[PDB]
Amino acid sequence: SRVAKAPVVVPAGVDVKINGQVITIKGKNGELTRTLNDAVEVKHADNTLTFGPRDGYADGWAQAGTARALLNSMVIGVTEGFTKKLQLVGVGYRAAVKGNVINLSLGFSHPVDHQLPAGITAECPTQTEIVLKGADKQVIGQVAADLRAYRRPEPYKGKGVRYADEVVRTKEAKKK
Amino acid sequence: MIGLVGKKVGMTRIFTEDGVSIPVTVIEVEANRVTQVKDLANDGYRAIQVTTGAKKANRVTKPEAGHFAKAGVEAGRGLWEFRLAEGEEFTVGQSISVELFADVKKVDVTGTSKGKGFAGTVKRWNMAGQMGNERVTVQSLDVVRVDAERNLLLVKGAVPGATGSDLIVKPAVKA
Amino acid sequence: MIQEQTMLNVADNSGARRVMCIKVLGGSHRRYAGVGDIIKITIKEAIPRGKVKKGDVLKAVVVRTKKGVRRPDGSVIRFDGNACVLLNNNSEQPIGTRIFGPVTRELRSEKFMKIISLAPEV
RNA sequence: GUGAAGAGGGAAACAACCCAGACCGCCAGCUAAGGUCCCAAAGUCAUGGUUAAGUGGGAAACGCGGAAGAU
RNA sequence: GCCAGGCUGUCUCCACCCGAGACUCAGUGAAAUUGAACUCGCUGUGAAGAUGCAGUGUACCCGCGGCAAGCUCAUCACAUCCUGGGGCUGAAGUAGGUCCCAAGGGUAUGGCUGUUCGCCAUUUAAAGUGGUACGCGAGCUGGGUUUGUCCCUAUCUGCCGUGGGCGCUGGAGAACUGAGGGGGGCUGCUCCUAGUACGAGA
RNA sequence: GCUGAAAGCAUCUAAGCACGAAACUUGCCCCGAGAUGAGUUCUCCCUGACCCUUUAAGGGUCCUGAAGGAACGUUGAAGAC
Repeated sequence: SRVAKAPVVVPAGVDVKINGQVITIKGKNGELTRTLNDAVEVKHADNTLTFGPRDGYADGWAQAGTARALLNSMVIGVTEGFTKKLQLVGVGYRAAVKGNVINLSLGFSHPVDHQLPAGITAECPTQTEIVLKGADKQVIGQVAADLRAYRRPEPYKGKGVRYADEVVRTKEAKKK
Repeated sequence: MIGLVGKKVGMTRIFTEDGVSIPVTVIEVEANRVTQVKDLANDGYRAIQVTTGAKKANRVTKPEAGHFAKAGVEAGRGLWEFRLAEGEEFTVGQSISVELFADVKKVDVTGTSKGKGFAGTVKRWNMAGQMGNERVTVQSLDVVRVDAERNLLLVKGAVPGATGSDLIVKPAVKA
Repeated sequence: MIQEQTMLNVADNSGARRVMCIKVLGGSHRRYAGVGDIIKITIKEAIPRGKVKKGDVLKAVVVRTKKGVRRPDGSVIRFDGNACVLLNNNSEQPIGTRIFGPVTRELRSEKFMKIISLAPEV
């Protein structure tokens, strides 16, 4: 409700098309499409994107707010892109990257290889630091979550894969 | 690479240079002629119907004679199917040698075990039944020796069927 | 080989003369035991200060089998009787430093590296 | 009151549950209980409400829960 | 009247062989029972476990070979003993305590009882609870109780294997896709990771 | 578990929206079109005549007897038959 009443400013270089319920956004990174729920109406609103809940839907306000948030994220992605940083805390944790596959070794007897969805670029400024660039927040988040699931942040040393803007808690045995 | 039908001849132990003689069953695999090709368009699935051996003129029924003439193959004592590996089909009248099994190292042997007489209630249900002469496939058998110029195959262990019994050897799909 | 209530000979200076099997280990609900298998035996007759007293319960291993055992080359080495040497769960090193009769070449196991030294007769 | 000594219809079956006392016959119609999605004959019938859980299609005392039932 | 010893498939496990039956060929051929049988399973009711009443599913018609449901042999629910995962934990890890789910699989040998049950020794991952008239006497010893021939053609229902007739649409010989059904899916040890992560140390 | 409120925080889900237990099923192999829903593929044989009726999924007569099977013998590592 409150979040919905907030048109999102679309910067230059981003093209937005509203084909019925479908929203197609284009920018520097590439094409993006997203079928919007029918419970909210979206108009072009040049330089903005106004959302209006459809009459007859009790969930209209939350749907409109979520759609506005998703469109804002897509606009921010296409215009500049989304970047995520992941650190590998621990001795011997390598983050070799080649092609469209990220290879990791977090104490397993076998390497853990994760496939990179199209449109996602992986870079290694440092061997223990891995940076993902992607136009869509969902894809980069999913790949980062898949990488993190291989080795959970160990809650005794805070090892494994961690996000740059995430706080990792750790603890030690009380007395024994 | 693809299944071949052969005939059991005997089983022995092949003495290795290191004194590790292995039980080997001997299969004579004559060049099996691909009588027909079953494709998706006509037969609904990929496979080849093949034969081998020779049939007596009296033993060959005229329908079978025409079938072989269309296939362009010598009348073999039996016909069998072989499902392809979705790689490619074979041509009518093609004879398949044993070189395909020369580089497999793992095969499965399907055959009919030696027949046994009346299996009473105690032997079957512990009504009566019977044992033997049943087509079963023993899996995970590694070929020991292959001789293409002699059409000789030695396979580890034991296989169903007595001397002269027809059997099939297929790639060891199961591991 | 061994079965239920088997009669085993003795091939060590521990003083045992007649050893009788009681239980079979090396597999749940197992039937028999082999030469390279651990068996459960007790003693029936002991010297005045034999290391084993009647009713003892301790492990053992068969060194010679009346039934005979096979080899990869087809050898079926067999002996006139079943000979067994007692072993302990702790301090596996048997007390007997001398073994009567020859032994086969299957004693190359991890724990049987100290027995191959004994038995000078092959 | 019924059976005993009353047939028949309904309750899926069923003698004590509801309707209903068979002279015989005729390929007609109207009712009693019970039904009108079908099996199986009839409204997938009109209006005012409860039901989101197949509770209907089994359950007390007690603060919708209580609720666990037979190859 | 008791003890010690040698002594055999009584058994682990039974494997083969020798003579008569069990099966067929040619002939003799009686029985107990019989109202008539076009004699299925499951759920529910019924003078109370239904081949015959209400609902539902399967099954071409008729023969030959018997274990017998009418100690051996098993079947079904989890309301779980284990294999077990998952929440909580007074869970640092192994190891555990409570609870939710899981029946796919397993769920002993001896000494006292006739014993179900019950006590003790030895192992495993456990040596589970109940229904089937503690399931099973026209299957088996009667051990106590409760007529020690443990009686009554295995006549007929159900049961697997294999046959004779018939249709797949003119007939016939071959190779098969496959709707569906069946079987089992267990588990110990060592080696590199590694005396490694973690862990103040252990 | 990536963004994430409604309910300026938070949250497994309300919108976008991902892995995963030996628990279940395919996958391992056997029987299986009596599966009456009676299935798919290959090959082979028959290419005559006449008469009558209640005139049509009709009947009868002479000739013909194809492929295949069974009939019988040797018999089998096939079988009680």
